[PDB]
Amino acid sequence: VDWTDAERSAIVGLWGKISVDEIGPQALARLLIVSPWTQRHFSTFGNLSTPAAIMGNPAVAKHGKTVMHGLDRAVQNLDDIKNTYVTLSVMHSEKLFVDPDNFRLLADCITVCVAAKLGPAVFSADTQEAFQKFLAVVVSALGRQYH
Amino acid sequence: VDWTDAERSAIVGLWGKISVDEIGPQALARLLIVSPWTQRHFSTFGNLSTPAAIMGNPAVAKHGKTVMHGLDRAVQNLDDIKNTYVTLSVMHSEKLFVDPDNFRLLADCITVCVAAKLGPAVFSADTQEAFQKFLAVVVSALGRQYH
Amino acid sequence: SLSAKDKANVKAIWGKILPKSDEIGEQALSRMLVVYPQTKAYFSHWASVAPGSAPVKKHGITIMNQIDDCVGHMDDLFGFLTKLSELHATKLRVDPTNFKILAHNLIVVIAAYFPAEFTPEIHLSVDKFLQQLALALAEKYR
Amino acid sequence: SLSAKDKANVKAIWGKILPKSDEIGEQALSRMLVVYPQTKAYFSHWASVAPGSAPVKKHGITIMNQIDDCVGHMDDLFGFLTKLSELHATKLRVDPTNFKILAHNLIVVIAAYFPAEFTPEIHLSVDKFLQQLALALAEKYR
Ligand code: HEM
Ligand code: HEM
Ligand code: HEM
Ligand code: HEM
Repeated sequence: VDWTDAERSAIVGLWGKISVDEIGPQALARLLIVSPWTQRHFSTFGNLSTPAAIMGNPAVAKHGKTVMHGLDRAVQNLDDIKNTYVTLSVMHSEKLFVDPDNFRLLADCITVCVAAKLGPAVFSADTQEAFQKFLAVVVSALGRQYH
Repeated sequence: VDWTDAERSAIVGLWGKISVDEIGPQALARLLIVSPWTQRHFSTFGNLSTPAAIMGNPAVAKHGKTVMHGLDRAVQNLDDIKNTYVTLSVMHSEKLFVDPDNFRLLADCITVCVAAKLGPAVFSADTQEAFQKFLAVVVSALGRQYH
Repeated sequence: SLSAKDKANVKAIWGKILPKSDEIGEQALSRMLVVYPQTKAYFSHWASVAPGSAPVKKHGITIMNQIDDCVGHMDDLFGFLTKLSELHATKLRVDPTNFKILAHNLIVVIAAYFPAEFTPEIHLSVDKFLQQLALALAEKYR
Repeated sequence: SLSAKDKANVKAIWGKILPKSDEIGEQALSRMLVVYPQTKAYFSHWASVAPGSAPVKKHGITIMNQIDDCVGHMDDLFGFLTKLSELHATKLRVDPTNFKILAHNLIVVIAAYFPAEFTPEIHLSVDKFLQQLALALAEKYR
C-alpha cells in the first residue's frame, strides 16, 4: 500500500459524494441476497424470508449503516488501516465467527452499489481502481487477526 | 507482516532441511503439467509436448533451481519481503508478461513438492502454516509492481 | 444451474443492455484492465490498454457480442461455449481464474448503466449466469 | 470435465489412499483448520479444532468417506452430490470458496503420504477431480 496522490484524492472525493446511510443498507441487503450464506449472521434481524423482506428490513438497514461508518475510519486515515481494524478483526473472528471471505463479498457489493449511485462517468475506471485498492486493504485488515 | 517467533523458526528451520536444487525443478515441472497455460512462457525451453518430456527437461530444471534461489533472499529477510521483489515483480509484469496468478499456483506446487519430500510428520500442520504464510507474502510481493 | 426465474431475469436485463452493448463492453474491459492490472498480461500485443482506446473498444465489442449470444443459450452454455473454451485454453492460454474478474467488472458496469433495473434479485441471476459462462469457458481446460 | 483417463487415474491413486483413508482425512481437515484459519469460522461449536483431536478425527472420516464414495460416482458427480450441496448451502451456510481450500490440503496430504505415486499426471487428475467435486458441492447454492 503506497497510495498515489491520485488514488488518495479519488477515495476521499468518492467517499464525500456518497450517502453511507443510503449505500450501507443497499450493499448489505445485496450481499444477503447475492451471497445467501451470509444470512448465517443475521437470522435474528427479523424477516429475511424473501429478497423483498431483506430489502425492506429496518435492522439490516441499520447494520449496513454501521458497516459504512466502520469504513469512515479507514478513509480518515489511509496510512494506518491495519491498526484501525485490529479490534474489529478480533471481534469478527472470535465473537462473531464470520468467514472473512464474506468481507470480500461485501466489498464487492459496496462497489456495485456505489457504481449504481454514481454512474460510469463519475465512477470512472481510475476511480474504481483507487476504490478497489482501498477495499482490498480494508478487507485484508479485517481478516488479519484470524488465527 | 506480523510474524510470530514460532513462524519465524519454522520457516528458517524448514528452508534449512530442503535442497533447493531438487525441489525447484520438481515444482516447476509440476506447475507446467497441472497448470499448463503456464507453458505459454517456456516454449523456448525445449521439449514440453507430454508430461514425460517436461520432467527431465534440464532447461525447466535449471530455471526451477533459479526460482527457489529467488526465495533465498526472502528467507534471509522475512521483514523486508515487499522491497526484495520490486525488480523481479516489474520484470515478470513488463518484460515477461506473467499473469501473477501463476505465482500462487507455483507456490502451491512448491508446497506439494516439499510435503512429498519431507512427509506428514516433519511437514506438520504448524510447519505448513508458517510456510503458507511465507509463500503468501512472497506471492503478494511478486505481484506488487503490476500496474 | 440457472432456474427458469434466473433465465427470465437475465433476458429482461439484457433487453436494456443490448442497445448499449458496445459501450458496455468497452467499459467492462477497460475496468478489468485498469482495476485488475494482473489481466494486462494477456494483452501486451495491443497498441494500448488504456480505457476507451481503440484496441479496448474493438475487443470489448468482441466480448459483449459473445455474451449477448450466450443469453439466447442458457439452456446449454457449456455446449455453446466448447469451441471458445478450447480457444482460450489451447491457443490463448488464459489462466481461467481471470474469467470471474471479467464477470465482476461487467456486473459493475451493468449496475452503473442501469441502476434502477439492477436490483439484488436481478444481480443474483446475472452473477449466476456469468459464473456459469465462466465455468463453460473453463470446461475444455486441462 | 474428467476424461476417461482422469477417471482411471483417480481410481488408481485412491487404491493407495484407501488403506489410510481415516488418517488422511484427519490430516487434511487438520491442515485446512490450522493453515487456513479462515475456515475455523464454521467449526466453533466443536470441542476442539486441534489437529488429531476427537472432533477432527471424526469429521475427517466423514469427509474422506464421502470423497471415497465420490470416486465410485465420477460419471454423475453433480447428481451424486445434490443432497450434500443443499445441506452445505442451506443448513450449514458454508461459503463455497472454502471447498477449494479443503481440496488443496487433501492434495498436500496425498503427496505427503504417497510421494512416489503422486506424479504430476496423477496430481493433475486428482486436482480436476477435486475441483469438480467442489463445483458439485456448490451446485445447489443460490
Ligand atoms: C466491510 C466490512 C465490515 C465492516 C467495516 C464491519 C464493521 C462492523 C462494526 C463497526 C460492527 C459493530 C461492532 C460493535 O457494535 O461494536 C460490526 C458488527 C457485526 N458484524 Fe461486521 N463489518 C463488516 C463486515 C461484516 C460481514 C461480511 C459480516 C457477516 C456476513 C458481518 C457480521 C457482523 C455481525 C453479526 C455483527 C454484530 C451485530 C450485532 O451484534 O447484532 N460484518 N461490524
Ligand atoms: C515463486 C514465484 C517466482 C519467482 C520467485 C521467480 C523468480 C524468477 C527469477 C529470479 C528469474 C530470473 C531473473 C533474472 O534473470 O535476474 C525469473 C525469470 C523468469 N520467470 Fe520467474 N519466478 C517466479 C514465477 C514465475 C512464473 C509463475 C512464471 C510463469 C509461469 C515465470 C516465468 C519466468 C520466465 C519466462 C523467466 C525468464 C527465464 C529465462 O531467463 O529465460 N516465473 N523468475
Ligand atoms: C469471461 C468472459 C469472456 C468472453 C465471453 C470472451 C470471449 C472472447 C471471444 C469471443 C474472443 C474472440 C476469439 C475469436 O478469435 O473468435 C476472445 C478472445 C480473447 N480473450 Fe476472451 N473472453 C472472455 C474472458 C477473457 C479473459 C478474462 C481474458 C484474460 C484476462 C481473456 C483473454 C482473451 C484474449 C487474450 C483474446 C484474444 C484477443 C486478441 O489477441 O486481440 N478472455 N474472447
Ligand atoms: C469439498 C469437500 C467436502 C466434503 C466431501 C464434505 C462433506 C461433508 C459431509 C459428508 C458432512 C456431513 C453431512 C451430514 O451431516 O450429513 C459435512 C458436514 C459439514 N461440513 Fe463439509 N464437506 C466438504 C467441505 C467443507 C468445507 C470446505 C467446509 C468449511 C470450511 C465444510 C463445512 C462443514 C460443516 C461445518 C459440517 C457440519 C459438521 C458438524 O457440525 O459437526 N465442509 N461435510
